[PDB]
Amino acid sequence: PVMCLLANTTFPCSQPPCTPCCYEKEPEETLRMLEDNVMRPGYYQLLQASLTCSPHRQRESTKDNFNVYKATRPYLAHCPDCGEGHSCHSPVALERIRNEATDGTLKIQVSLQIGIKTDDSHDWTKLRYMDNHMPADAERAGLFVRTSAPCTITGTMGHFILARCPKGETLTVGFTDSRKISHSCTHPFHHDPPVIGREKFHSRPQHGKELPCSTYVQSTAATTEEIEVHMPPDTPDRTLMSQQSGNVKITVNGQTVRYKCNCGGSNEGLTTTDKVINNCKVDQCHAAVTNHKKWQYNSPLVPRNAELGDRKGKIHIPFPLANVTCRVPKARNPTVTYGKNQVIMLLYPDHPTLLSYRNMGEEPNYQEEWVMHKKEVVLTVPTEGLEVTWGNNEPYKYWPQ
Amino acid sequence: GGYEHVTVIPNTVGVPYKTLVNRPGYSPMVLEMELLSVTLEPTLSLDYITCEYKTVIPSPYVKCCGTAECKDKNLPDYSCKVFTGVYPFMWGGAYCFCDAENTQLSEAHVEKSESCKTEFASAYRAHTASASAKLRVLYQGNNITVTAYANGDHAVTVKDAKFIVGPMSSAWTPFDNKIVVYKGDVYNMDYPPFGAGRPGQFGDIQSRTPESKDVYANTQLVLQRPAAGTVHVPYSQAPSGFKYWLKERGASLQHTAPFGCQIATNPVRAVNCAVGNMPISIDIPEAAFTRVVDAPSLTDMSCEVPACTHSSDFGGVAIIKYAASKKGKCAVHSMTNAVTIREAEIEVEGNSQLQISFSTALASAEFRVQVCSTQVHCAAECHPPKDHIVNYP
Ligand SMILES: *[C@@H]1O[C@H](CO)[C@@H](O[C@@H]2O[C@H](CO)[C@@H](O)[C@H](O)[C@H]2NC(C)=O)[C@H](O)[C@H]1NC(C)=O
Ligand SMILES: *[C@@H]1O[C@H](CO)[C@@H](O[C@H]2O[C@H](CO)[C@@H](O)[C@H](O)[C@H]2NC(C)=O)[C@H](O)[C@H]1NC(C)=O
Ligand SMILES: *[C@@H]1O[C@H](CO)[C@@H](O)[C@H](O)[C@H]1NC(C)=O
Repeated sequence: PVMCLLANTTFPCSQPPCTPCCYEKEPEETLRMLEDNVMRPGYYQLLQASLTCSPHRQRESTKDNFNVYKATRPYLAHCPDCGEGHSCHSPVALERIRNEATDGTLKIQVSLQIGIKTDDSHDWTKLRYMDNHMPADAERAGLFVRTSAPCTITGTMGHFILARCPKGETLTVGFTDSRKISHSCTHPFHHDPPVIGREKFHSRPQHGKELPCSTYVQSTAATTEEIEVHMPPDTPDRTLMSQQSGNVKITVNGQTVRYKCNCGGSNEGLTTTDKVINNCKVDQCHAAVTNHKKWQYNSPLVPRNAELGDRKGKIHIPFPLANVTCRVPKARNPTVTYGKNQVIMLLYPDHPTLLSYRNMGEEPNYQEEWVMHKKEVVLTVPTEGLEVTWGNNEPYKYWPQ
Repeated sequence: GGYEHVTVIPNTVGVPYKTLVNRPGYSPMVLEMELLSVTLEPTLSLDYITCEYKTVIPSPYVKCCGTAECKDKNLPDYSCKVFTGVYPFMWGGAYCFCDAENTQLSEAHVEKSESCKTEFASAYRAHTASASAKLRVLYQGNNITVTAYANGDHAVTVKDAKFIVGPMSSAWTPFDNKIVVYKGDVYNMDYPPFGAGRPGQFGDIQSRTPESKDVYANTQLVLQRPAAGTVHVPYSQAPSGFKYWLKERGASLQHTAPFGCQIATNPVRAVNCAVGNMPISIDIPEAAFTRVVDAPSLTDMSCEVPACTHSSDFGGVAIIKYAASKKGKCAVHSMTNAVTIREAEIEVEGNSQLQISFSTALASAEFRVQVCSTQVHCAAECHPPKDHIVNYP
């Protein structure tokens, strides 16, 4: 039995008392409960049950409809280059670029959410981004990734993009909104992935030498890797305040607004209803909409919520890094001629091919060179023997007669 | 009550060696021995593992109209700084009500990256390797495989024949006291001890075990003042030491090791290091032998060499005529060390002839062939081969 905590009580993680539709009923309370169990071993059992909605007023069961995106949201964050070198509050802000995959695949994290609509429904042809105060829908086709030239996007899900990029010094992620306006974010990133094996090739072969390599799996499933999430900070909005003749009028519009004025009387407060600040000017006041019903990635580009302390949750992420196999081509066997304690090879590489050799005695004297084009190599074969490795081929061994 | 045959072969894999077993009063026996593999497996003691680090940076604490306070947190490379006079902006305007007296608390720490389970290098303390050998023996017309420790103590019995392999003439190993393992590659490296790793170098992050919760970190992490009206956590840090080592490691032991060593992992071992010789002890059982009287007697022997080429392989052909007393199996062996015969045993019957394959380096090869208990002289004029270089030992 795995146990979770709620205020002064303990309960089974998979069975919170709020069920069914914990989040739909009380969004703030559900997220607060999840944050209180972040360190508990049964946190993911609680996350699954709390973010699943199978209501009573329904014929069928939707007990497998766990959707983490009902609690999370796309956001606006700092980007140093939104185009032409100018910084902006970007709806496609770059968070982190991961390049641990030896196959060259890049795992990119952005402020928007791909494959999710504003109503939380999953749709691969759609994308959701933060448009001013409210999230909006955009096309997946308009999404692009580029370094020095365009990238091949291999997978997209939520805040994550998988891409195969050519050599570059910057990384750009962009999209086209509903109003046909292009939005992009550029970060300095040195991309020049190392060679898998001993041959620098362009296209992936169907057959070849099986070599160990790592990749970010194209599986949409989120089971191993994770990110930290928390409630967003107060969202500043000047449009909430208006000048009522010669005073300040704060219109909430069915929202929870935190206000503060540089005037006397009831100048501050967390209001759910409309408030008026008499003998005050609109410039002397600060107004912001609170977000206690939603979760957001623990972004260093967004400020922390001042009200709550170190309160945080965690969510599983798609495309984890995994050990796989990479197929590499084997360079064609060279034309070999012999001489007294000497081997002559006529190398004809189709791409950069690594040539290495060593003596099979006490003094190996290891030597290596990357063969770019047609080159004749003269090698001395000692009495002990000579071992020659030409690209991804198995080592050739030579001995004198 | 068998017979112990003791011989010494060079520690070279893929070379068949012929040994003549001569038990007094018993017909000679020819045994073919070939080393299939020689494994040197060192005892490993894991010091730590290293991988790419992760700089954990949460949302900065922007205290509007107040002063934030940094506290000492027991986390690897924990960095905390409170910046005064900040006025950050969000899309809809200023985040703080106050013009002055706003502070930003920037905090960061280092931990293992999500990649550490998949992409990692292990630091091992390698000591006193146990030598093992796989030997193919052509015994009684059949190939038998003997796997034994080459210490001269481990007795392995196959078909009643007791085998004692070693001790190795050379105690040489391609592995140093300290080694580093990355996937299928092994490196001789005097790696920094745990808690001594340098920034941007191998060991900038150190984890005793891959499951370890607490890690050592020395990445030179320094937090910087954020840009005017900008919410972000700028910092300076030395790049991943593991990522740097991956490109700076050079060629692994499989490519650099002397004596043609092959290097394998899971477990870490040196395979087919052609160094020194290997003594072999075979306690051949009583039943395997045939008495001289019970074996055919050969007379009127003559040898003719119609074709010979002096090379590393069996380039010589010899036709030996004989007069056998009875039908039976006879052992074939060269009495001259400069010539070696491919055949170990042939069937004889009366006034007939046998064909053997021989290898020699001599242009004028004069050698004696012992078929059963009778010797025959072979005169051979061997010619040079087409190639000065060959692809077999
Ligand atoms: C947790 O605290 C609650 C509320 O203070 C306790 O429940 C109340 O207890 C009083 C006094 O016994 C009752 O009169 C109320 O009717 C209770 N309310 C509810 C909603 O249960 C509760 O006992 C505490 N939980 C534990 C496990 O000790
Ligand atoms: C015992 O083992 C040896 C070595 O594998 C066998 O020898 C030969 O086997 C094949 C015969 O055509 C060839 O493909 C090999 O090149 C050859 N090797 C050598 C070193 O001569 C031999 O046949 C085996 N004998 C039995 C009885 O199984
Ligand atoms: C990944 O590595 C593990 C050993 O840690 C092994 O069990 C597994 O089969 C590997 N998977 C692939 C696809 O190579």
